Amino acid sequence: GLIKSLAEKEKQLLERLEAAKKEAEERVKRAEAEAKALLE
Amino acid sequence: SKLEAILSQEVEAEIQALLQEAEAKAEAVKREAEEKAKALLQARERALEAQYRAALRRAESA
Amino acid sequence: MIAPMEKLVLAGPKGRAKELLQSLQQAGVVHLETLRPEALSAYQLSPEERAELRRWEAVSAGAEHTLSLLGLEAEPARPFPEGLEAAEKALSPIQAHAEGLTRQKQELEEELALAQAYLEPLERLAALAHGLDKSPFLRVIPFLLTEKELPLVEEALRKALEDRYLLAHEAYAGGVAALVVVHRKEVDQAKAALSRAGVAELRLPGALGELPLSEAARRLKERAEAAPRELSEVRQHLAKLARESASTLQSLWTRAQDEVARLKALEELASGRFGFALLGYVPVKAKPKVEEALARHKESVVYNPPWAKPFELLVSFLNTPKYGTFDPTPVVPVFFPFWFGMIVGDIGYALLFYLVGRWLSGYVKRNEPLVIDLFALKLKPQVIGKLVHILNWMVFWTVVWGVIYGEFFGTFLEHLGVFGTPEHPGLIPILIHRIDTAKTANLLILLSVAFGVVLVFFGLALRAYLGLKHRHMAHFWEGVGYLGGLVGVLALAASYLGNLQAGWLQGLMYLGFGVFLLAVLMSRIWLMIPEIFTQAGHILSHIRIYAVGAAGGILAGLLTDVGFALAERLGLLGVLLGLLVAGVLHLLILLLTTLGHMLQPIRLLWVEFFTKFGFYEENGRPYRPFKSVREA
Repeated sequence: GLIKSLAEKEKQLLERLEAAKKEAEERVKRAEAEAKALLE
Repeated sequence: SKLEAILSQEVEAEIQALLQEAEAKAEAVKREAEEKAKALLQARERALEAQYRAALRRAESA
Repeated sequence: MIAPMEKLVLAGPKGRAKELLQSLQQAGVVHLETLRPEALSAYQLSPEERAELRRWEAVSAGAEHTLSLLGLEAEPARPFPEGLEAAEKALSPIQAHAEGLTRQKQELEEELALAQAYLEPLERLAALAHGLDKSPFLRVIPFLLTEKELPLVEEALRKALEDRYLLAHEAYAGGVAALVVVHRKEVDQAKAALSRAGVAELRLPGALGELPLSEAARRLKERAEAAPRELSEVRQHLAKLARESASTLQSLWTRAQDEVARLKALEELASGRFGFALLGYVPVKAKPKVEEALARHKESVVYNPPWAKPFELLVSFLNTPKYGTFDPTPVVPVFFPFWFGMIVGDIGYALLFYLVGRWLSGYVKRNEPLVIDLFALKLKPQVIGKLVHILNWMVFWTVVWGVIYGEFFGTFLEHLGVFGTPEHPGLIPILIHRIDTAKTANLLILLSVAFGVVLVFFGLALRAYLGLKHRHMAHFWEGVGYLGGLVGVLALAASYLGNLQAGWLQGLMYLGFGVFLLAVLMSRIWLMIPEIFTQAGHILSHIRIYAVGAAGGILAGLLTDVGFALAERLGLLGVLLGLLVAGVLHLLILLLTTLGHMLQPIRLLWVEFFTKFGFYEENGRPYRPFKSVREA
């Protein structure tokens, strides 16, 4: 039994998706600052 | 083991899709601005000159 | 349709769970369990996957079903791929042809059946009727009545109608096709009158009947006539479809089927990982390597001879572990001497068993359902027949061996080997028996008696290994302790066992031997000690079964002796051919009954099998009965 797998690997994976999303939506928030800025 | 490997195999390509979507979402924000800023400022250049010359003209009419 | 790989299904015991698990895991095989409690909860198949499976079922079934109506089949093999779409498509046109034609054929038969039957009454009524349902001025009511009915029907009609009706009849056979004719307005009374009698207006039911009697009659000639011919065509097409397409039907069918199971296998493992068996999905790359070896414990779906053949099958039951003592496997070599030796016959017994053996191992078409024996053709279950083709050869060897046990046995009659009695006689060898007479007979009596005892000794040895090595202490204590009694048994036995040859090499030896017996039964306490009585009962039984196997055995040889040789009066010569009146007869009867004798070997064995002398069954208890284990 390698047990660990079913409760943990499946978490690791989730948190790899998670982190991607974070920096990502930020690149857009970065572009928002600029979006305001150019009109300003 | 290999079982959970398939669970791995699923996640990595998704990480990249979050990014591709994202990339487009920053760029577009950037590009929405690019045209908009340029297009108003033109109009405000325009407008300011006319709102000048026609006065000076009307002044010439004095 | 899952991610690429061919699904593999195995189930087996706990030991094979492990061996199997290792064999799938290392290569780059995927989604393996038992290897964690449910990370296949993270391999839960999609609804889409369930659907694909669902489609496969429609196709799979459709092939079977269609094959059925068509009247031909297909049988399960080893899985193979085609693509679902191809198979469905393949299944469809044929299913449509066969189905349409099958109905048509059925209809045709019916058309013929009714039309011929109806042909005569409609004709009789028509001949009488000279057209009257044509008319509304007169109305006619046909009805059939037997002449049993005729005075009564006539009275009811008479009572209502008077003479204001015409009752005419011309016979149909066993009765007369009859008409009551009435005027318009009289119709209501006319039907009611027949009904009261119990007869009623008769014509064919439904649309055809309504037609004039004359018209209906014409049609009946035509339908009856038309239908067999027409039937031939519909039947022909069907036959033809079955003939050509059968392989095809099967190939789609097999293909589909392999998917239906395969898909299911995936779903269950997905879902909740089962237990001691083993799942996985195995790639195309991986797939052979894992399968070739199998260690003999599981069940899969992918994607000299006398001693070996049944013995080979016991090997599979050796391999399973689920307990702490040796697995049950001795039985086939315990069986064999007696199996051959049941037949220990004489002239008509052992030495005639041959005719059967070459028939069965070979092919015999002599028989009303048996043709080629390789093909298991039977009025009894066919399926059951195919498997024991292997057996036909091992039985043929038995038939050969029993014949041999005719000349060793026949030592103590005629022949040479331990006795000197004529190597061969002149008239009928085994005219009468040395063994019928007491001294020879007696030796045979004592001979069976020992053999039951021997099977008991083997069992208690196993018993002590069982409770010892399974750590079933109550049982351990029992297997060693029970042996304590025995010396005293031998003591008592001797004064009757040789009578004069022994009895006094031991004596009141019993008094201390009986104490030795009970010592540790009592050490476990055991609030139910008397119960050892029944362990003693088996011994007498073992003896009895062998004894009977012998005595009924002996009896068999002796029927050839009172059936061909000597009996009548004090025993005379011409009895040879007086008995031949009987002689041909005794042979077949004898054959039937000796089959009864061989179930006694097994009856003996059954004593031993569930008596916990290295066994898992104990009136059930997880493991398949022994019943299933020994048969081939």
